[PDB]
Amino acid sequence: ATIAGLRGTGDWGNQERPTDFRETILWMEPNGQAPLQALMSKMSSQPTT
Amino acid sequence: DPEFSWWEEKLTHNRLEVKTEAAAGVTTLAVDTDQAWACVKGDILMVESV
Amino acid sequence: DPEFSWWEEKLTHNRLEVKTEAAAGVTTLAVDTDQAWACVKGDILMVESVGGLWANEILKVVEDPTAGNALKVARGFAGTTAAVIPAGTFIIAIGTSFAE
Amino acid sequence: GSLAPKSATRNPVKLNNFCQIFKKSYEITKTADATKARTGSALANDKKRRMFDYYRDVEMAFIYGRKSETVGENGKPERTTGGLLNFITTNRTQFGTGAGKTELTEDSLIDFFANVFNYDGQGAGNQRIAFVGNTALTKINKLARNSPSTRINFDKQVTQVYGMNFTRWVLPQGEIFFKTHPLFNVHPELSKAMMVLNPKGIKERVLRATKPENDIQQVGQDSIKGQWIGEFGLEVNHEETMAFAGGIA
Amino acid sequence: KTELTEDSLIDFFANVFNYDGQGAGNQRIAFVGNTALTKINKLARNSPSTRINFDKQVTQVYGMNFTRWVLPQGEIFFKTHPLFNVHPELSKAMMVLNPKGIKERVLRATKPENDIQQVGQDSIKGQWIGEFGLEVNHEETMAFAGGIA
Amino acid sequence: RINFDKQVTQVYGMNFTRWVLPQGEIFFKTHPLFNVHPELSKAMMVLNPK
Repeated sequence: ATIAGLRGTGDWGNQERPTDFRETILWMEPNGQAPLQALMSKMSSQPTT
Repeated sequence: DPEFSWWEEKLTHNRLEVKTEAAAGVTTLAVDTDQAWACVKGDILMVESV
Repeated sequence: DPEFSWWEEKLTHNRLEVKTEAAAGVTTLAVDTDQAWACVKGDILMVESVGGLWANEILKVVEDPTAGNALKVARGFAGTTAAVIPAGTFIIAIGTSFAE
Repeated sequence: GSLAPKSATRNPVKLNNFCQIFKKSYEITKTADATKARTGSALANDKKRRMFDYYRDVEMAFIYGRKSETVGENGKPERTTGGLLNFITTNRTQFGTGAGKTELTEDSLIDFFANVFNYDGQGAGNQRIAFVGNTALTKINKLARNSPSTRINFDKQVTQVYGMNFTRWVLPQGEIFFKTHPLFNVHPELSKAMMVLNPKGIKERVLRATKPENDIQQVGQDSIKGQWIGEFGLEVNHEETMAFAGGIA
Repeated sequence: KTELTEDSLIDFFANVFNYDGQGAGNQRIAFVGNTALTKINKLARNSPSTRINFDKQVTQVYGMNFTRWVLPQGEIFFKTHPLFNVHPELSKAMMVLNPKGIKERVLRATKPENDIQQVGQDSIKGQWIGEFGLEVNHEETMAFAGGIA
Repeated sequence: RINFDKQVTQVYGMNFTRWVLPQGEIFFKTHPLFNVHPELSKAMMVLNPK
């Protein structure tokens, strides 16, 4: 309501003004020539009893 | 808005840094703050070397 | 006519040179002749150094110059650290800032 | 036959930047507007110069700006945006001779480039674009040419052409492309700068686009005045994929 | 520690070809970090007899990127491990392997499991569970190195 | 380097008129009035015809 002088972006009350958000998460992932489970990929598999 | 923001997260190793020297027979380790929350019962850890 | 003339002009940076030693906290600087006429209130200036990586002090002009070799600035602008400006240091303009 | 383990979790990190206001104006008396000059219309000539200055200032601000917020002389907030150098903190080095400066060799340059390829991030790939001055590009070409294992081969006679100009550097991790920045070439010290980056990680956030504004002279004054005004800022995503270099290359 | 030169690298590589093993052959697979691969390329390029030949002008491309090393007894193929790249100290490590000599023994495969929360508890819980093992046949046909840098 | 396969044959020397540098290139031509003068022969003027 009453604020000394003209209104600015710092003049709203609590929580009246939200800022701008990018509503997601940017993921950083390891980079390489081989797959992530590189040693797992090369092997063959045999069952055990 | 005159202010904008964004979030980022990184998938990487789980590392902890010791803070005080520990003898060979002490079972409690001091680490940097909030790092101990990452581990739970049953985890296997190994000492790093150059 | 036996005589002929033509005109040329170039567009470049707005670069200034300090002439006197300026300690930190001194808000008035001395430049070369007529070099202060090219800056007005609201200009952002940076202290130069060799190569790139200009992470140096930033100045702001806070008052329109009245002489061609004097400038009134605010030191440590934008959270930088005020530091001693040597005798022959150059200064370059990197933009403009204004309040709402 | 044990039970299930306990759980644990973590949270992301947050980043910020501000918007900045840019203004540039021009003024001329009404008498001078009517006068005829050999060079041409004085009003039209001035606007060209002021546009050049405005664009140059915007570019410099997005390269070397620093983030801050304060209270202006009228009690209202004053904000400045931060450039690439502000966001690039992991990968930045100063080449040269002296304390705190790394000596520039081929191996040092190779080591400098290797760090930007550790994390894939998003859309980064394995290529980068670098902006350099003429001095830096010449130094890089000389480094390639003066290498002990590099030769230039003629058949039976020197003929046709001689010299050097290459713009592509190949590394085991990735690849770099070079272009020259016109604003870097003019300045002596700025010609020794190199800016490697991936375009997918940088965007321009604009609150008010650039706009002309007219008739701002004092009321009752015999003159013409104009202006350009805009408010906008910079966003950089994955700084680990970018680097900034100083010194002769 | 052993000082690293081209001759030291060749001597390290040569020791895995003395025995034929389980039909291993004359080829091996190497998993490295970025730092080790860069050092290997630098060692190859700095040899006194190596030459890079432009015709009349240094004009198009410069640099180095190769992944095969030939020995009088065999050859090695390189490939960078994503996990080694991230860690500062793991990036200077090398693994020489014979893929036909390493197998994974599985008792129970990985399976999602749901509804692990306590009865009458107002939450959701899930987990992953498995049981695996590793078998390596001829350990003298393989090698491990660290701190190549 | 100037290369011969197994033996020098059929030609030798040097004649080229283009210099290439990262910024641009230079083309060389000989001025007849410069050639016939001793001191003027060691002169080079690079110019933009337009």
